[PDB]
Amino acid sequence: GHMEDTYIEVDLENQHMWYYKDGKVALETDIVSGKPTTPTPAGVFYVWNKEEDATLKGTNDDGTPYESPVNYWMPIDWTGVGIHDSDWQPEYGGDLWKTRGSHGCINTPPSVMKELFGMVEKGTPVLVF
Ligand SMILES: *C(=O)[C@@H]([C@@H]1NC(C(=O)O)=C(S[C@@H]2CN[C@H](C(=O)Nc3cccc(C(=O)O)c3)C2)[C@@H]1C)[C@@H](C)O
Repeated sequence: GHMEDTYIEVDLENQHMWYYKDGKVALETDIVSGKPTTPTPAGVFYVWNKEEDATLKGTNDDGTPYESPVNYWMPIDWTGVGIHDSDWQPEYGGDLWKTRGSHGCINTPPSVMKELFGMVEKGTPVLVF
């Protein structure tokens, strides 16, 4: 269980992302989670911050630091993951995460994770599964 019924939610299996307001969604979007080599965990993560013109930095699973200046970012925790809008990725659908192999988190459409930033609040829960 997480909070009142509001949260970001994803389904990697089904490569689809959501926002949830009212236990129902605010967002419905198609995504791509992280690559098979370094899979996404799915379960319960947390947007304790929603972002605008964020930058997805860090280090690759290889030890190769990176950046991805994102329009909208939810730096979620304890899992490494992070849901975000992805203007750089033109695909979302059936399993891209394996073929396109994008890092470890969920690559959400630029149009939706904005909405998100607009509905989710610092403290909203994040899910992928
Ligand atoms: C979505 O993919 C999201 C982030 N991508 C990555 C990623 O690893 O590329 C993660 S996991 C996160 C990345 N930064 C940490 C990490 O792996 N550090 C690391 C890894 C290997 C070696 C070193 C080192 O030598 O210091 C460090 C964990 C995350 C889902 C957004 C932000 O792009």
